[PDB]
Amino acid sequence: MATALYTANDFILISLPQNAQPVTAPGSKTDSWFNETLIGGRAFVSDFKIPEFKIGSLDTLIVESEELSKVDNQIGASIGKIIEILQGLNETSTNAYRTLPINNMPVPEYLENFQWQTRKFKLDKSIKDLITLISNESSQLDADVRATYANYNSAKTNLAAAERKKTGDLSVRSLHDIVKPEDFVLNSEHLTTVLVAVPKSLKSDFEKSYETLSKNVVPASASVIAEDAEYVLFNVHLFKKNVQEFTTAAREKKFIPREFNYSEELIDQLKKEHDSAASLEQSLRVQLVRLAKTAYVDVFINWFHIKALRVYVESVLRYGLPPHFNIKIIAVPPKNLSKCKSELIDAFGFLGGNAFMKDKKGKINKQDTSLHQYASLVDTEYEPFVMYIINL
Amino acid sequence: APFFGAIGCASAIIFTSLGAAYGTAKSGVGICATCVLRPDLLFKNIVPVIMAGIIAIYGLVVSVLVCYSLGQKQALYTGFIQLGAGLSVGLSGLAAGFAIGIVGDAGVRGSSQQPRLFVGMILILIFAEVLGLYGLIVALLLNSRATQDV
Amino acid sequence: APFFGAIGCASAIIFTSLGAAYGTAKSGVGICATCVLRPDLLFKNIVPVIMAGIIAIYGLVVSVLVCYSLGQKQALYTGFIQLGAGLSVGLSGLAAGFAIGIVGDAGVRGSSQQPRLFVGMILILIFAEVLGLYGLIVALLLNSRATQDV
Repeated sequence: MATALYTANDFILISLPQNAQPVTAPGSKTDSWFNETLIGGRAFVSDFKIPEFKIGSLDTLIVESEELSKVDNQIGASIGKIIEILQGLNETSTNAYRTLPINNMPVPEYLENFQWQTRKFKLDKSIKDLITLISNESSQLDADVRATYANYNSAKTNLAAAERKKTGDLSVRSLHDIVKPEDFVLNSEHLTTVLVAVPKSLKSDFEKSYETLSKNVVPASASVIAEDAEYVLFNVHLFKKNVQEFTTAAREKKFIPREFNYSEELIDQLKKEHDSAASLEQSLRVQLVRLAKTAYVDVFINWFHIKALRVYVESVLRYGLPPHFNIKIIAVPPKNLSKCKSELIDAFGFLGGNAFMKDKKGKINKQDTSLHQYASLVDTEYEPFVMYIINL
Repeated sequence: APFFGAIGCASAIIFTSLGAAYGTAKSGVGICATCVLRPDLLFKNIVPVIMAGIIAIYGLVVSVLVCYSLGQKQALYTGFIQLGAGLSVGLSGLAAGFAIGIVGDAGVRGSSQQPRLFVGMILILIFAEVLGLYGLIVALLLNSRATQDV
Repeated sequence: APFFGAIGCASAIIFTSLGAAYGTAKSGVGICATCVLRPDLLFKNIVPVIMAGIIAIYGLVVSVLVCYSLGQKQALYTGFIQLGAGLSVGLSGLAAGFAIGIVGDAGVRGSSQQPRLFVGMILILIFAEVLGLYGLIVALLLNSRATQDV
């Protein structure tokens, strides 16, 4: 099955009034039908009802439902991007950040105690200010972790080129890994330093013919500098005028020349950039991890408050009277969302009407087809009652 | 030549099994290729493979019916009508399965886009068994018109 | 009996082993290719090779049954029904394996993104053994009608 997330705890949010009855088991309440009428009896029911939030007229609820759905989609995309960055950081498993505890409390116990409690929102405040401030704080918290992850990726990309340029293969090598004066020129006015990469077979021929290949060259300068498994890298000291003739004559011998000049500041800056890139990548990784977790917790709390506000807005707009409805969060295990959605849709689908329900069960999340989307925002199908799917 | 009539009994089930296998493979290829685009009509699109695979029962029942009346020795009279009826039933089943494979693949690919073409694909696919039924009836009449067994 | 009496015993196991080898190769190619993208269809891919091995086991049992009834001398009527039943069982097993391998590779390739056609590929693979069962029954009847050689 690949129609939902099976690597985390899934939750189903349903809302109905105090006069509805299920169509799968008559003569039973919705509270006993939620736990007892569930598939297999493993559905955990938690308290999720909330009071009124100073909702105005019916004309403002239709405009507020689109902003609540867009803010819930943006908070759901930001929480999935922060959890995808935290899982992509190689610091947690595939099930972590989606089923683990948040703030020392579990997801079913924390979701059952979710009574519209926040540290920046109240029951007497408007829903538009908390819906805008939650999307703004989630967007800034996601943008900070995205900028920290981009800075850590740039620091790792610079640290890869600095570590590859520090030593290793002779294809891209710079003479900055040796501080001894015997491998370069020190206190010279006309001498320079040039590295020549030769093969293992022609190493003795390059050292024997390197002195007679270019005139006006320093003898005994050819030594063992570095080579991984295929070549030997030697240094050559001579005049700056004969460097082009020695490199052009060395290029005709089937050798690999390396352009370079005598300079200590280039090796000092080349060692300083690789020396600072690892500390910058480590500090950006630690700050990106702490800001990723701290933004992920507030993003999950803002997504839960946005879903709790959208469930009460859709339940208040759909049912009408009475203003107080019984809403709960059902914690379902993985691979059983189709039976809970089909049983809840067949049981509570008759409350909305007789023409709004559909006999299509499940969804399609393939790469070559995006049909059968269970939602009230598409024209392929709609929901027969107040119900939303949450895939963490 | 005694016992020469076994080639007609084996060739009907061989050609019918090969035509039913090629038709089931050709129908299953287009059904499996069309199932990725739209998995709602997979059960409706799976009818051509099962309908194409049932063509081997005519040659198997004809080979079992010809094998039930055969002993250990036979004359040269049965080994001329038997190979003709078995070759006709095998060629009819192989041609019906070969047409049912491309008809099932084209009917599944055409029925995958529009759901109204399933009745036309089932109606055009249902007419492919007339050649195997006519060859099985001609093989049954030619097998029933034989004698001098032993 | 003149000659060519032992060819029907190896003619079934040759085509059955070739068809089962091609179907096992075509199933393992799509299983190994589809196992990289999704690891959920890894255990489901063993049904085509495990179900494909029964067609080779039936041809091996029919080859052992036809081999046990051969000896060192052949009858006058055994060398036609033996080669006919062997060629029919070999062609039925090769057509069943070749028809099963492309459907198993196409189903395993299509079921990688979203497993919806697994019941259809398992339904066609479960019903694809009818040609091997019919060829095994026709080879069992033709082998049973050719005993007592000598």
